[PDB]
Amino acid sequence: GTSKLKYVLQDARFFLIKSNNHENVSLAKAKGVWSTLPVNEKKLNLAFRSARSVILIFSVRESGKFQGFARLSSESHHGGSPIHWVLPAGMSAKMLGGVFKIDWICRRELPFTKSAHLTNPWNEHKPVKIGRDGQEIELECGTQLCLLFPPDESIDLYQVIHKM
Ligand SMILES: CNC(=O)[C@H]1CCNC1
Repeated sequence: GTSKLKYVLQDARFFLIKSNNHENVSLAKAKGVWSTLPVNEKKLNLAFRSARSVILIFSVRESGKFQGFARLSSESHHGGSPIHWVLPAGMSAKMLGGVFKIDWICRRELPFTKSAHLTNPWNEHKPVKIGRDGQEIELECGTQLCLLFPPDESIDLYQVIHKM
């Protein structure tokens, strides 16, 4: 069903996450973590305290798809086991911010061809696929985008609801 998902998404905030490679998204799906540059780390920490759910919607650059979405379960923290992210040419692990814990809500892909009717008011009403890493997605657009993904029957949202 979609009812528990709608409950998790009620009054949530949404952020577009752009990764240069599939390796980082696969790591995030396996380990339940994300890290971003400090400018975006600060925004996500503010958002985490402000709303009952903060949703990250992931897209690998040049893939033509989103790769899933997850909910922040923590603010960023430093000093864990170093995650072996593949950073793009010119980027070093020192340039990253802290580590956020995330709970995946959907690990399934959605092609951009399916979201062409959704525009993001916070990015000049451009199609929601368009945006820099960290672009916030307005509530209605983000809710409808998450509802377009195929259901991920491997995930039980009962375990996310209790953290809210
Ligand atoms: C693992 N973290 C990333 O790949 C971030 C870095 C900047 N945009 C995506």
